[PDB]
Amino acid sequence: ASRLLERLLPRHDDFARRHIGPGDKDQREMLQTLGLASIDELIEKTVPANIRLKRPLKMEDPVCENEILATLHAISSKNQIWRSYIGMGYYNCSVPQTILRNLLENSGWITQYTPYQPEVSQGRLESLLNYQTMVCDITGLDMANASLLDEGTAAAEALQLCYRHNKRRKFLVDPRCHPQTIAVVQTRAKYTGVLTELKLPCEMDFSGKDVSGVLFQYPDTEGKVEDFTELVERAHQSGSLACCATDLLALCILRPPGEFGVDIALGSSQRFGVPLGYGGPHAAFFAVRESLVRMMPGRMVGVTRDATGKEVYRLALQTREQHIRRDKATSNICTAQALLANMAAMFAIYHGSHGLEHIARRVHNATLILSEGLKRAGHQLQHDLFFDTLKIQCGCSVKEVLGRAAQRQINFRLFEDGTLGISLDETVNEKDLDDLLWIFGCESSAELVAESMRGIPGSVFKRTSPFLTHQVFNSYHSETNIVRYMKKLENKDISLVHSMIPLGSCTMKLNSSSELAPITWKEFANIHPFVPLDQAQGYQQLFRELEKDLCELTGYDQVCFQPNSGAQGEYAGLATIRAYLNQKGEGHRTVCLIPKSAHGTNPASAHMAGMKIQPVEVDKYGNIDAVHLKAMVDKHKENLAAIMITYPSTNGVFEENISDVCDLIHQHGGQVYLDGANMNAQVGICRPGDFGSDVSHLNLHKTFCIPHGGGGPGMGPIGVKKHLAPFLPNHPVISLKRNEDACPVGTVSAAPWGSSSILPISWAYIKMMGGKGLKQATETAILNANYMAKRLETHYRILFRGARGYVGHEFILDTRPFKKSANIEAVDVAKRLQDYGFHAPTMSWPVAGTLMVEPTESEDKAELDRFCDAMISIRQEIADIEEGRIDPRVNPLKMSPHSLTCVTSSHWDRPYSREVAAFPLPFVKPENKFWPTIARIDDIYGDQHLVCTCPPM
Amino acid sequence: RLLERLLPRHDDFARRHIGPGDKDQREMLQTLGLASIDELIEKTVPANIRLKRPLKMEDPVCENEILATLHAISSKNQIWRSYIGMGYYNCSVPQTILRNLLENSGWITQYTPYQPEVSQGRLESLLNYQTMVCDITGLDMANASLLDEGTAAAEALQLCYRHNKRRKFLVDPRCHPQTIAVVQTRAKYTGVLTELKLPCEMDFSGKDVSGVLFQYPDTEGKVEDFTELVERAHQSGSLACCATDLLALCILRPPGEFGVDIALGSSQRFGVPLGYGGPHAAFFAVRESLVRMMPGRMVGVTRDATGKEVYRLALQTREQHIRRDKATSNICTAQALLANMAAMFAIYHGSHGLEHIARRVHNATLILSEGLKRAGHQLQHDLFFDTLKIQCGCSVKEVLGRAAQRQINFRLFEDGTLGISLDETVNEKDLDDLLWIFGCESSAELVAESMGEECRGIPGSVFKRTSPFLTHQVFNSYHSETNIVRYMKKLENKDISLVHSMIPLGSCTMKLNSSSELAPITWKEFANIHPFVPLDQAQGYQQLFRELEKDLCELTGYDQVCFQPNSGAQGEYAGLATIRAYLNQKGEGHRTVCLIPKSAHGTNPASAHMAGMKIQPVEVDKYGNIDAVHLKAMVDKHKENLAAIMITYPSTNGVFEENISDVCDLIHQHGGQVYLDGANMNAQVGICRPGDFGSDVSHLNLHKTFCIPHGGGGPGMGPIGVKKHLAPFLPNHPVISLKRNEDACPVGTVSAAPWGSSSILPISWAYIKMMGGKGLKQATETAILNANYMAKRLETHYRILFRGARGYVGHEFILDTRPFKKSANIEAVDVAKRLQDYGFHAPTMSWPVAGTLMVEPTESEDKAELDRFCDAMISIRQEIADIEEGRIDPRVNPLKMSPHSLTCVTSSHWDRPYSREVAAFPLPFVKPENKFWPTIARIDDIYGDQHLVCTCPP
Ligand SMILES: Cc1ncc(COP(=O)(O)O)c(CNCC(=O)O)c1O
Ligand SMILES: Cc1ncc(COP(=O)(O)O)c(CNCC(=O)O)c1O
Repeated sequence: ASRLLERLLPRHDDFARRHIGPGDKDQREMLQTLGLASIDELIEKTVPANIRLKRPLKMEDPVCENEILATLHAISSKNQIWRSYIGMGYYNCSVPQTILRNLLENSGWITQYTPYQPEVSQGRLESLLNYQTMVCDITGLDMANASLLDEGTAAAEALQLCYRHNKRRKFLVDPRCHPQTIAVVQTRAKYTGVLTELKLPCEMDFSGKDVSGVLFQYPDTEGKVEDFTELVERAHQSGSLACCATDLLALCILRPPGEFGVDIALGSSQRFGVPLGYGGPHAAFFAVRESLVRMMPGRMVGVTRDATGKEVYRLALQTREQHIRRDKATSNICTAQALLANMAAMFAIYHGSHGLEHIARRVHNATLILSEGLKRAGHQLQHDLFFDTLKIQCGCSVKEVLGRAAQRQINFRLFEDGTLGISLDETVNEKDLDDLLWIFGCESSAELVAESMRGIPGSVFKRTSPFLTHQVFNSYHSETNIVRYMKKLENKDISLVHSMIPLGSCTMKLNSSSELAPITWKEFANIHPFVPLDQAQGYQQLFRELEKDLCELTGYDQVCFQPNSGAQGEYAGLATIRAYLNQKGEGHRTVCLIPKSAHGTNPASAHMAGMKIQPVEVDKYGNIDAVHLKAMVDKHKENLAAIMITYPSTNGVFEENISDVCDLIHQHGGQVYLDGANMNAQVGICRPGDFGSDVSHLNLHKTFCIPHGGGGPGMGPIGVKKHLAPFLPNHPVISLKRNEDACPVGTVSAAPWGSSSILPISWAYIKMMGGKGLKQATETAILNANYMAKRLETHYRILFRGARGYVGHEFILDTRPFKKSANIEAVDVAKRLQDYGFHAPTMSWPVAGTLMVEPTESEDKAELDRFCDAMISIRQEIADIEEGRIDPRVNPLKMSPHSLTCVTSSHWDRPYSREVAAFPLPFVKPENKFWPTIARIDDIYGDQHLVCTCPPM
Repeated sequence: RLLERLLPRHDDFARRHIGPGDKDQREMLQTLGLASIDELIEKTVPANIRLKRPLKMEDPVCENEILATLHAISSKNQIWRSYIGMGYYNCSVPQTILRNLLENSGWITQYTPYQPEVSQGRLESLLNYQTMVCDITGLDMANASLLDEGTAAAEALQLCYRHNKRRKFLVDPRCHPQTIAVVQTRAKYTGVLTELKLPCEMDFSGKDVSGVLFQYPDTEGKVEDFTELVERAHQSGSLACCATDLLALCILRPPGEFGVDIALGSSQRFGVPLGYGGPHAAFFAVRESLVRMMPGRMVGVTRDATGKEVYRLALQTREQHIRRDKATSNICTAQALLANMAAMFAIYHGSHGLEHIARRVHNATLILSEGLKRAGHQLQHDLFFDTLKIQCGCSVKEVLGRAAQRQINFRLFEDGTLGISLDETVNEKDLDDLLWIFGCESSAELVAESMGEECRGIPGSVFKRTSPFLTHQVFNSYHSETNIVRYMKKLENKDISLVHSMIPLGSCTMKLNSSSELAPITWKEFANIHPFVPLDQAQGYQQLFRELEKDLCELTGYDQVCFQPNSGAQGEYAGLATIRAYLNQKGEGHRTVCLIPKSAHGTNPASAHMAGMKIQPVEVDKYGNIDAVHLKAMVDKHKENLAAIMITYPSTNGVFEENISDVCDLIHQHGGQVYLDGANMNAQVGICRPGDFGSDVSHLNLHKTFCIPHGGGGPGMGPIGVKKHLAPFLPNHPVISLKRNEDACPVGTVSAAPWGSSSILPISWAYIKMMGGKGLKQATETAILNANYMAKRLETHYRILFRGARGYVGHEFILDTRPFKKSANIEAVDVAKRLQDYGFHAPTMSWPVAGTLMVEPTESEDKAELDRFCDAMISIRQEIADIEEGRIDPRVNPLKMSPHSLTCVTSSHWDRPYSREVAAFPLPFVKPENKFWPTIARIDDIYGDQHLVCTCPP
């Protein structure tokens, strides 16, 4: 039926053929291994017939890769790049081009995920330790984590930490915090049942000994630098904690929160060399007094020792986190902002304390200069002491000032009260100051104003304490040196530039160059999140197009982009459910059913959304236990708010009767939350919204190619049925309401569409793949997983399978029996894989002592076979131990991983060869050998001796 | 100003570019026993040549503003759809190759693969390039690139002369005009006559024709059978040379199949941007019988010390650095990085993907042709690949008016006809615009329906390609984006580069290639402009040229700069040719003698030979300086016939000559011109200027002194600055005029594009604009400090071979390793390979003095890095002392066994009388977590040349 032109002149390229690893020959061969005639037969045997799409996805014709950037350009060029001096927690900066090119645009940095396998991850672990050290030095607090999502969520994590600490149900918020910070804090509080009160310090009453904590900002949203010593002391005297939202650049010249008693310091690291990104991504910072560390949210790098006593790095105190403690975790956060934390660390390293002081002094002096010019022109400054931010009462019409501002394409903050906020930044030069003085009708140039001329250096607030005294911040100031340091860390880390990283529950698929290109385009990267919307019409088109596509892939009616991780999506989803229930008079329903199979974020998110969790058991086949489910529905039917189902579940299987589960919950007055993170098994085949789900978040960083970034960034947009739409998150600065019916749950992220600048990645993937491609991707994800399962099934037990014996896109290998037979544990297999040139699969989750394997469609048959051959070779190593052919204490498995130092040493007293140690199979060649950089990590020692900043060189 | 007090400059790029800060410099000065930088300079650079007043430059631009500054220029360019053709064709550069290779410092910072054991990645990739060229052209061996199409065609002409010494060369007038101009220029000054003849006009009967050059498809688009022409050539003892197109040859029977001896062209449309002329790797392939006369580098397969199959540069005695004026060419820096881009293109697509692209382009061209015919236009040629020649049925003006409205360029032929060359980028929408331009009142859809699926054009012709290509596994394995990224990273990681450690190559200036400098070269406003557009579409480039010229004139003391020469050697060639044209014009054409000190770089004599000059070597005195007695004697001898001298200053011996003005005066007084090789300007910039002390003309190496990346052996740019008396004779170009006055008397054309590789000039512009006058001076000062610091630290362990008047070197120096041959049976190569174990690429090995090392750190490396290198050399000296004093076996020791591969050091078998730790981690800074492994044992240089294999082995 094709036009003749299409026969003579076919498509230039099909991106699916670049994205999807196995071609026709690979797929036939894998199907032959499975004893199947076709892909359709596989799908038919895997995905329940009754949930499958009736018609193919309705998508636009696929866009050739050689046109995708021009296509996207026609959108991005509709944005306008003004000079934004809005402030409000986002400040333009001069992103060092060397960090941008050698880290952000380097696949050796961005394709790896969370550093669960430390011995092949020491580079990003070191960098994240650098980040923590930097945060602790500058804030003056004892320990910092390895990033939070944004400023607002960090402030909410502070509120919740206070609750966890002293269990008081009142939290005081200074109204001079940024508005979006207040909104996110108020939302978190609302659904956790804590009362917030907006009170100036002088209005705050702690005497009731009923205040969990207080949040204030320094400098505050108006720009003012204030002494909070007395406030903090009053808080402490009544058993309350003190939380300070702050600014790393300001703290380069301001005495920090640590020196005035603050228990928690937090903010955004964005202006340390990361783009505005029209809201993100940015790594937020969070630091606390050592006595609070046990309650820390998120990841934290710690120093430990390896097997030989060498000083090395690992994620510390991991039992705090969602994947261990589930609803009892310190937070729901999983994916964070690792890559951007590392960008900010490299910024601090490149500049040192001396360079950062120089930048900060310059910004402050530019602000002082403008300040004097405006006063001479008859305008009033509301605050005399400030860092980079003025609050101005215009001596003339505000309209006339903004008219001139518009003429020079400059944005200010417009306060409610008719005054203007101006926040200067690293990028502000003489020319900009002259424009600004002209805007305010100051006849005097910047040069002239400077002539007649204090601030922070002349004040009691002058910083007198050192920071970044560690060698790491004093060694890499030449561009040659920073490039070498970045490369050194990169080369310590196994990533998708080396080999398949088959992490179950992570979807480590291709992050394509064409998808990634636009995220550093200025029209995406260099827009302030809070500009007037007529400057971001390109973004608006992007959002509409991606929304429409995601709606079609999922069967939902509306998408909300605000949630900036999967866990945030779950939290937003549940909150929307509760707002829906409240609105319709059913607010008493707070019970959330959660299968024990569901991802750990699910119960943590339900706890964060103030729900009562009822676990639901899973049966022996790996499915939701139908008997228990029916019993828990019956038990809770009066109070039932929701179920959270992961589908297919974390056990790797499709439940045969998921519609029936959805019907049962609906019949008893509850809503269905479906965790969409496993949509890599669904896209183009079935849709959660078709089979009875009400709301689902998606992991754009899993299914839709946003890079794993060493542990972030992510995006967790939620798709909802239209009955939930009126209750979707909005934002106090930029309005997200679609209807007059709107009844927003609140605000879950600091920026209205979260990390907007990385959405182009998923838009590009979707537009290049089209309907046919996206389907093929899912088909091949399922094929690849089942092929691997088939190859391995006689060597390892496949723990769970679907009703006809097939898995989804991932499966579990039950390594548990080897404990009794050979004293071999999952960890031994995981470390030994490193010697075979592979990052382990997901280790000891969701079932202790097992491995969860997810190849993705992006890896080809040869690569799958290398991995299966490694596992089969390892099985034979286990059999050697089982059958007494090798020492059961000293063997490759127990001694893994084998470092370069180990294998090149003059001393060799192992009962196996150096070749068995390091080159166990012929595909592991000296010319492609990736070395674990350290011997086996000591997990216990690190937690018993907690060191979470850079140790002396 | 007080503003600068309150509001200092945001940043100073010099502090990022220059490795040593204040503490490092003071400490190095203390080591030298000197009080200040000025004292060092005063003691080093002769007072009489130094600047009178400081450089007059613009205020330095902060790094955080350089890209906005450059954007104000680049945005003045206009990006049309250019269907001009003429050897440049838009293509779809795979973004993955662009990001993971062109924008990857692990690919682009290294230079020529002189140290094979730490260079197997780019050597493999260049072997891929060669294999690709040989497969597609059907010839036996190909090089690892040339500069451009036109120079490749000229190399072919010269190869023919070298082969049979006949002094007549026949050129088909249907070659591209720029190809013809470069070929005619080469011929003019080599004393070969060229005759422009159609094949039927070509007379070989005299048996006086060296060779013939024709093109397939030709510049008008025609596909022609040249079998008979080639046979006639061969019958009379002549060679046949064919300029061609790698994409066309995906579906056309290739020149190899119709007897051609040499096939050449541009690899540009295999995944490289237009670049407003470059850079692009030219290809050049020959019959096996001609390989000995091959120009440029060529990768060969050999074995390592263990018998493993590995890669090295082969038959190196052909090249300038060995044979000087007797080399097969002057070429040094080529287009390595861009050859590797084109290889990765072919690998990513395979023969099947390339066939797909080629068939699509051809079918688009067939569609367009059928539409134009139906609209009443005449096609001049029925059989073509991608290029039509159209006699408009209506007014050309009316057509071009519509073309302008859709921002589409055609080629405008002299005879009033239009050339249209379609390319990979052409889609339905473009075809529809083109049909509308020609007033067809059809659509591409409609035209397709009228055509049917009758196979027409090349598939339906006797020219259909039937022979396979790219059958090697390398072209059939890496078609997923995941796989190509992994392959590119695998090769990258085999190669030591500036992302690892200092690469102190004498005569290379391995300085910082900064991210900010590099960013713009892949901006579309620089990368995606056809070199031959109307100039009103390239006004940003015009401002770039003006600004860079003005800066270069100020740095050099010259009056005008010409950007056409696309390597240092090409600059030398252009410079000498200009000198000869100047001499010709004033009636002094008899003067052809060029004096060349033996210290001068090997390119100098090769270039003089290429420019038809008689070379008189001049000796060097025991101190390393031009021998005064011999110089005066050679001047006296050649007085009547003296055309030029070529001086490297400071010379390749690493030293400033005390009386260079006197040398210049002597040559001038005897009627000659002074060519000064500016490649060593990193010891001069901001301190002295060649033009201020008697130089008439210099080339610069922008890829040494001015930060263009070394690219694994290219690209470079070799612009020449001249005094105004030489300016009228500067190169022009037949397509885009470079004449300033009616006074112009151009030497000819030396490069295929008027400003050569335009798209990489922004790098040097950016360096200069960020550094300013003060920064550039500091760079030079610190280059000199760093070299002298190293020399001082090493001088009690190694002999420093040459020093200046007061004992100081310039930016580089020579370590005399020769005595260790007698004392320890240790050779320069042993020291070079042993450095690999210490984590360093060797310095320049056995040049310019056999058995020595030449060391150049540059200003970009800091004291800690210099100290690591000196400590390695001191440790190695002690290893030599252990051999000298019989403390270790003289045959089996780390030095003789170097380099130590991963396989070697991890083997179960170890029977060396030294430890694995001494082998691989000889000093504490060489740590397991930073260890760079030589991927192979020591290369066997003899074996490779005795078993010549120059394509991928099975
Ligand atoms: C099934 C599932 N659900 C929820 C999440 C939460 O997404 P965030 O990571 O964006 O908050 C993940 C993340 N998968 C990554 C991992 O488990 O390590 C997941 O696999
Ligand atoms: C002093 C000198 N002169 C001329 C050239 C020739 O420049 P091209 O390579 O651009 O042709 C070089 C190249 N230096 C590199 C080397 O010696 O191998 C050089 O060092």
